[PDB]
Parts: sequence; C-alpha cells; structure tokens
Amino acid sequence: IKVRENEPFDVALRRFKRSCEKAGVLAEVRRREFYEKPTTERKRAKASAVK
Amino acid sequence: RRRVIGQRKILPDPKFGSELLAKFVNILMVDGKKSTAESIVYSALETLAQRSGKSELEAFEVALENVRPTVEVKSRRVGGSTYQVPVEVRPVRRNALAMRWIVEAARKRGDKSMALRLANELSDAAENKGTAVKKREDVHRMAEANKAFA
Amino acid sequence: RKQVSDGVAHIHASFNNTIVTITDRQGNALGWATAGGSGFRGSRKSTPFAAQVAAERCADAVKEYGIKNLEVMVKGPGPGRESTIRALNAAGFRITNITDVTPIPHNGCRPPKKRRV
Amino acid sequence: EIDYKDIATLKNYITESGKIVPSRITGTRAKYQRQLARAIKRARYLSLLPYTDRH
RNA sequence: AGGCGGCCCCCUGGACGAAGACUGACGCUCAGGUGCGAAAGCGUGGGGAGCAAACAGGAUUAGAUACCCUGGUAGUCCACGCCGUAAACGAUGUCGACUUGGAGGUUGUGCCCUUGAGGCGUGGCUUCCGGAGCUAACGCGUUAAGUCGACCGCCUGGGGA
Repeated sequence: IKVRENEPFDVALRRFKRSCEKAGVLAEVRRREFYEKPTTERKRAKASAVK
Repeated sequence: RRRVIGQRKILPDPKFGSELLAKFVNILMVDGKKSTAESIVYSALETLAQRSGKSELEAFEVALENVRPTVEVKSRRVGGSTYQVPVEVRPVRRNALAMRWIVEAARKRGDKSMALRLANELSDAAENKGTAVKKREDVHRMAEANKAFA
Repeated sequence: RKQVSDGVAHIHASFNNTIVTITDRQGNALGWATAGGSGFRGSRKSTPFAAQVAAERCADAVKEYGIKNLEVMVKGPGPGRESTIRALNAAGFRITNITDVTPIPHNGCRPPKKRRV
Repeated sequence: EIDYKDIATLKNYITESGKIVPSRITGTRAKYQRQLARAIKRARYLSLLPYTDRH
C-alpha cells in the first residue's frame, strides 16, 4: 500500500487523487458516453490555426 | 436553485450617517412603523448612562459583539432521513443574529418601557448571563458530534 | 511499574471500530483506547474521526511509561487506518518510523455508500 | 550471472512489497517473462525469498 | 466433457517435431449397447480448525415461523461403492476440404557471424477486431451459424404434462 512517509501534518492540497487514472482528468468513466463519436471524429479539423 | 439575487445596500442614518443604526431600526420596526423604534433609539444608551454606561464611542456595537452567536445549523440529505451540520457564519450574519438575540432577550417577560428593558440588557452586555447565553451551551455540546462523517 | 522511554503504537482498524494500543518489547500493552470507547455509536463509530479521539484517550492511559519517541504499526482494512497517525503525533509524541501489515488489494469489501464527488 | 537462484541477480526483478515487476525491466525480450515470473515464485521454496512481504 | 492450480521428486495415457523406414484405404459416423461428476445427498467407519442447511436465540414489523445479527448439527475432508444431474453456456451436434484481411500471443524445426531489440522459411496451437458469405432480425465470420459433401436423434401451438 506504500504511504509510510513521515509527515506529522495533513496537507491542504490534492497530491495523488482525482486527477491521474481511474478518473477525473485522466481515464474518465461513465457520466454519459457517446458511441457514434469514435466513428465521426478521426482527424483534425481545427487546431491549425483557430488561432 | 441559485439565490444570490440582485444587490441591496440600504440607506444610512439622517443625523450621523450610521449604517448599523439605520439597520437596527429595521429590527424594531413592527406593523411597518419606524417611529416606535425611534422612541427606543438613543434613549436606551442614555438610560444605560443612569446605571453603568461608560464610554459611548461605538454606542452599542460592542454589546452586539459580547453577544456572540455560534450554534447555527443546516440540514444535509441524499434522500428521506436528514443529517444536521453546524455552520461558520459570516460577520454580516453574526451581527444580524446578535441584533435579534438581544431585543428578543429584552422582550422575554412583560414590563414597562422597551428603552429601559433594553438598558437592563445592555448593562448585562459586559458579563452576559442567562438570556442569550444558557441555550447556546446546551446545544454546543453536539457541535463536533455533528461533524464526524461530514 | 517502571518507565521505559521506548515502544510501538499499534493502530487496528475494522469496518465498524478502531483500536489504538501501545506496547513494550516484552509483548504486552502499556495503554489502550478505542473509537467506540471514546463515546461513539453507529455510523459515527465507523468514522476516521472517532479514531482521532482514541489516540488522545490512549495517551491518557500510557502516562506512566515515560515515552516520547515511538514507531507506528498499522493493521486491518477499516476507515480509521490513516486519520489517527497525525493526531497521535499531536498527543505529546514523536513518530520515529511507520510500518503496516496490509494485504495486497484483492479482498474488496465495503463500497463507500457516501459521496464521492 | 544468468540464473535466478543468486539473490544479487534475483532482487532486480522484484519490489520492496515482494511483487514481480513488469516485462519492460526484466530483459526477457518479452518472450521469457512467463517463465521468469514462475522462477521467482520457485525462489520462495529455495529459501531465497519469504512467501509474502507482510509476514 | 465435468473441469484441472503452492512447491519438490515420482507413476502415467494423449498431443507435437526432424530425418528415415515399414504398412497400403487401415477413412467418417453409428440403432440398441458400454462408460466419465460440479456441488449437494446416500451406503460404512474414521477425521473435525474455519464455516453452515437444520436447530437455538435476538432484532425489525401491527405481525416475521424470512431478510440482518449472535451461537451451531448434518456436511465440506479420507477409503470402498452408489447418485448420474447443472448457465455442463462460447445459449454455437459430429468428420474433412475450400477461402481476400487487420492486430496479439504459445511451442517444435531448417538455414543464417542470430555479429537482428532475432530474421526468412516450415510444422502444431490460440485471442480480439474486420470484409465476402448466412439469416425473421439479432447473432456466426477461415477455430463460421459460410461452402460442398457423409451419418445418428428429435420437433409439428401452448395450457393439461
């Protein structure tokens, strides 16, 4: 499980949660999904330059 | 579902430009009459100067600060049966509740002259006993038990 | 008995309650407290919050042994297994090292039933 | 060298939690990873490793 | 087929390979027969830590012979026999040959400084997608529900059964 790291204090910040793998920001899961989108959007289309 | 509505500053007092006094008359106003509050305004502070009133620089603003609300709550839910939680009130709410706590404590039993019933309460507003303090501690004994599971 | 100035702090966390016991190298307790015994019932007893009070109730029962420095050992899967370490560090102690006897995550048990976002 | 029964070789394929590492750092060219992952479990019964780090 | 699992040393059927050799249709399926068990159960005695029908209590509810909680017998285990039934499910009966593709594994064998994170051939397996084909539409897709053939059983609206 690791986390054996000796900090006498709780930190007022996010350091390891809700942003990297198993959601949010990265590896998003459920909260409504779309199935024609992967068979609709393939190549850009924008970003060069919008500006 | 978002209220948050408009913006309302209200007007200051006509004789010294006070923002607190022009709000305090809106607590003593009943039946839409402000005249009954103007019979109690300054007369309570001048009747305190018959018993204990020393210094008047802030009039009654520090009696409204020795009166200290802390035990406000809200209800939290995910369905039917709800869970109580305590709230850390803003100074604008802390002041608005302190203004009712003291005039409701002065109204607790029937007697003559509200300026004098309030001067008796303002003479107590240096040591704060019974009214506006003894109910506070009897519900504050849950103030951490109602934080346990957030 | 007689003061020792060294020992181990054992935090044992179950899905309903949390135990905080301090031991000496001869294999016995010096002080014990629990989250339930700290005056907690129901869905409060099963919190990480009731486990933070148990550290200060164990601190009140280990008083005779002259201990200021100790190491931590974490046991069980329950919700009190992390929240109380820094509370014991605030009860009149210094934590020298941290260890645990956690299995690798395959046993599952107790979906959260709470928010969660 | 080249065998799992030496602890100064063996310790390069396992973690500080007793677990086996991903193929990207075993040098098996992704073709002997299955057999090496069994040779590491065989090292527990050769008195080179404990059966789990938590005991 | 059901399923098979710590390691170590054994007992042992099948399958796969390379070069040779010896057979010369020895190839497929099969009426009725003759045979395999997951778990639970039985026949007879052992073994008994978890656990757990029943049993024994508590809670909940107006009620609760149930859910849930607290204890717990058969049983789970071993021998010699019985039970023969399951989502035994990949909802796909069984033998061969024929077939444009993409992406990922498992294991023999031939030639190469393996001067290659192996490579190009040749054998046996195995997984996710996908095009022709199939089809009531869903589903199948070179390990096909496709294509062309050989064989054995059953069905004909349901309730009642």
